[PDB]
Amino acid sequence: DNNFYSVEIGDSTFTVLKRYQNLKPIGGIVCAAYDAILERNVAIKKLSRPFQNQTHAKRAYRELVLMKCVNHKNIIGLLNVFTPQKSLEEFQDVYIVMELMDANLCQVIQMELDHERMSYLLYQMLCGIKHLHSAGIIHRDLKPSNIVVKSDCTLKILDFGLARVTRYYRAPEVILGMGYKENVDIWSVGCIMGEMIKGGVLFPGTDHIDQWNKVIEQLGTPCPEFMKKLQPTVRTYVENRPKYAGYSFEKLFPDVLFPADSEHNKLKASQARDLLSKMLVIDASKRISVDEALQHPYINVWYDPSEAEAPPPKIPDKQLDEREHTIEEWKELIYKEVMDL
Ligand SMILES: Cc1cc(NC(=O)c2cccc(NC(=O)CCCN(C)C)c2)ccc1Nc1nccc(-c2cccnc2)n1
Repeated sequence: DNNFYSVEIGDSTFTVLKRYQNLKPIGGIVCAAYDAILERNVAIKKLSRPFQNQTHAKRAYRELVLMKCVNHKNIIGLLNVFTPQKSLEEFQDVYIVMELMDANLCQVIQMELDHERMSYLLYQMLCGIKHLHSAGIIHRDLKPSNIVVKSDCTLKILDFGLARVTRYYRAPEVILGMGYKENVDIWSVGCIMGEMIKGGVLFPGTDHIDQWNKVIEQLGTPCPEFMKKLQPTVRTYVENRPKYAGYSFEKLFPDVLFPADSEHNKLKASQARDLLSKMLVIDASKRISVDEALQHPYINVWYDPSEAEAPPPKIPDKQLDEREHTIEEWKELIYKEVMDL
């Protein structure tokens, strides 16, 4: 109706409330817009027919519910949700309006970051992860493309991760289809931290096979104890791989990558390499926890003991049960969530 207008963005038609002006593409398809009612710049993400299949529906429903009930400084905040369509029968598209950030982490990694900026970004990432974990959300797919930053280096996680290709940041547990726990997300933090330091992707696998080879080449063949945690067919392949010693963390992250002009910087190089050695651990049973990572002397300098801890998200009733639905049930669930019914 007259409340909405249409603008062409890439291959997509954006039909948005008239409050949202001067849509520009960034990086669903996502636009920056000026919200004339808030008088602030916003991001608008279009979900096209999210109910059309159960996989898209589950992810879209979960994203709507979680972005609404989650309220944390390091998780992207919901401003608005709308559909241009007037009824359940005509319902097609969902628009999620969120806080506009300046860049994704991929852009920030290409800058010549010091210990101050790196440790501050990693502290915020770990804070965001700790909050998701407290809500029973284990992400499993954290990467530079789903973390955003403002020019003052404030950081926010964009989405809530996997149900239940760029695979550079996926933990061995994810790569090899293993059991996982909360510290699956520590691997991603380690990959990003290492990349910030080295200026290149740590494990740049071209496919699933190459991804595993890049990890074991750098870090070494994992212990026999780890091999017993694999599915039989996966265990055979992994054990059949050539043996690798890997490299010491001093050889993975040499001193020349860090400033060495003071005791402070010499200490920060040591602390950075120590935390890396504890996060980039193939065997999750020997890998640092998020709590331990936050308490690490590289990271804990950013902890303010006066800051009120955000309580766990109150996910209404159990509308995030892990139950499957028909396409028609998903459509009505998503529509109700958009309309507030
Ligand atoms: C304004 C803005 C700009 C961008 N810029 C880019 O995407 C960009 C620009 C240049 C180069 C690149 N390179 C790469 O990534 C390549 C990295 C390769 N390595 C992994 C090896 C990315 C990102 C987000 C925002 N702001 C914003 N705010 C709120 C929500 C959302 C949003 C976004 C996406 C989804 N949902 C919400 N975005």
